[PDB]
Amino acid sequence: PTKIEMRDLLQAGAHFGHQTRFWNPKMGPYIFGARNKIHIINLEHTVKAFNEALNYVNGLASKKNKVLFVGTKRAASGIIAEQATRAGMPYVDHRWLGGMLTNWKTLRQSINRLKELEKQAEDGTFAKLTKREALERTRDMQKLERSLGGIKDMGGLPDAIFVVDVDHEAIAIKEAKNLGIPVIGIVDTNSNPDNVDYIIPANDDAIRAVSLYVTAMADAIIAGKEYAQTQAS
Amino acid sequence: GQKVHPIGIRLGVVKKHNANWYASPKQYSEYLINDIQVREYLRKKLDSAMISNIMIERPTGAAKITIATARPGIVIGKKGEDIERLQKELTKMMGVPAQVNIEEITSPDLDARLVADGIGSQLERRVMFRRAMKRAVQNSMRSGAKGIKVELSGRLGGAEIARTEWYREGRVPLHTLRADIDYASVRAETTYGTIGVKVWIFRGE
Amino acid sequence: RNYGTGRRKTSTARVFLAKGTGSIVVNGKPLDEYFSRETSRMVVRQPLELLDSPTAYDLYITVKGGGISGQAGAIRHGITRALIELDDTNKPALKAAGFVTRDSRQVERKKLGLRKARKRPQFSKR
RNA sequence: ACAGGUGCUGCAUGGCUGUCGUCAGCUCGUGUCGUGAGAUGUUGGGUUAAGUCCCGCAACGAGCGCAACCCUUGUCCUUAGUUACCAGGGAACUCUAAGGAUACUGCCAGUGACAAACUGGAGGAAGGCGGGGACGACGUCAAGUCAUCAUGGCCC
Repeated sequence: PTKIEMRDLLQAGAHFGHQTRFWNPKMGPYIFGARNKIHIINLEHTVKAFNEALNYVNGLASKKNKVLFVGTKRAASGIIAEQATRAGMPYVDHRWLGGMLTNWKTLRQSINRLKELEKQAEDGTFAKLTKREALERTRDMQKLERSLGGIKDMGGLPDAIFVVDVDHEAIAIKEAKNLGIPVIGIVDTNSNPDNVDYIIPANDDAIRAVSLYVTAMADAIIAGKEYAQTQAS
Repeated sequence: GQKVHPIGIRLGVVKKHNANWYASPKQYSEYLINDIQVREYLRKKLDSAMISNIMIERPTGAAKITIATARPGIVIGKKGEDIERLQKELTKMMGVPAQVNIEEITSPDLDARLVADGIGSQLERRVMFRRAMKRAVQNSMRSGAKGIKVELSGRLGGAEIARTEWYREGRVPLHTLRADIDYASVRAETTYGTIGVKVWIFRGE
Repeated sequence: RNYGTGRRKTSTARVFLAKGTGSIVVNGKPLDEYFSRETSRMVVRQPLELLDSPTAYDLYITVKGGGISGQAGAIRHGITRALIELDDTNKPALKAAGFVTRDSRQVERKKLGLRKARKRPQFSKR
């Protein structure tokens, strides 16, 4: 499961781009054309980009590397979460905090606060707290976890970042360039494909297409894990 | 000049008076004057041993003075021969036996008076005020204070125009009444005038 | 023998309710003789009369402290406290009248530099 | 030797105080942006007495301020009953003075971004900060004080 076919992408509508007015001219190479004033992506390019990206994530998973799933758009909010839990990898779905990575030493305190509060809510320390104050600490837990739920167990900078809709998650791209770590990104036909090491031209707005991309990356990572588990004995 | 004394505003909520006796309206004035005389005599005499919390409590004539110092050995003396002289000198200028029992400060970097007097001695030894201030901050913070603030005010470095400088680390929440903030204010008599040294050490709740 | 304790700004009253003719004796003296204030007399007799039973209960009041109207308020509060004892259906009407609430108003202290609790000295720009 | 000096310089100073102002502000670390001074955070939508709180947001956090912890008053309980009290010697009551209970937007109905919050209602002595106080941020006025005191210098 390292090579995804063109047929399922066509079924999911991974070719529908954006209006011809919002296009990025740097996205010109892999554009089939323009029907009804909407740009069409070249699936020949998309499938090859996916093949290279899947080989890369398979290698990282076989070397036990960590890849951060990033997507905060409505189309990619929950799918990133569930596929990241499947793959055992950190994710960011609610909002990319400015400075998750460049200012990572500071976010350690917030993650540690979340972990301490989870450890006290496990054994149960609400007996010493009042009715309202226990709810105050619980709302602290929920607000802090909603922001940092996927990266609470990342423990250091990831070795790759898989972003959906680079244009939406521009801050992540700039931080990843700042820190030098590779970007596997999905680019619509309106966004900037720069500072993305593994460019995947695709429609990032469709729910089915986003689910297809994220699930495919998840299976590639999981297959890497199963192959890496073959050297135990 | 707009801040209340940290010790005084906390005198009844979490702190305690460092004078615990009872008197009658007529006797109280002379008790207090004798108390202040003993305090000034002690602070001038034991200026070498770093005493910080001389406490005067006099049960029915006989008194039990309690000095807390970071160096009890020097002030007690050899076999305890300086302490006996101090005992009799106290008794001479009070009424009847003043049993001075001497405590020991096991953390001289958490007592504000010791920190302030150290900075003052360094200032009178023509040490850079910024370095002395920063050294005190570091010492207290790594000795375990939950917060330290130190303020140096005066003609710092011989400057014609006096200025106020300060450093803070940790919390030191002055307005919290239950904060357990030790506070000290001493003066360093330099060659250009007096430099005031203020130290707030916040230790808990 | 229902017993009520009423309190006002400085006066404290203790009233004894017992079914009778309607006589009210305050400090061992009749209410009219004790209170030369018509307003104070009305204030004392009001909790009895809002629920249509003035001449139904004999009252023995003992007041202390306060002034002529503070004592009237204290007696009213104590009479309310005693009225709620015999029957709890009178409590909603007493609440609607506002007699069960103890007036917490007290003399505001004189503050420093102020001539009174709130009165400040005259200010001049020049 | 000196002591003594309420002799001078508050524009050499410490300590102390006023004042803007009990106003809600004032900053810092890391990150990011700018050649840079700097910016951001701290802005925006609400909301609050409040940089109060919530939600957004290249910011993430923290500190001093706000609030709370302190004192007094408002109801009740408990220990106690004299020199206090007086319902029938009593141990009821007031009171006295220690320790606590209660009040938390806790419950109901609506409005509100599925929020913070606001509006009204019940219960209660007290309802939203119950009333009053103390507590006065970084700093400003070369503000006041060398005549409380201490002190550099000048002077007798």
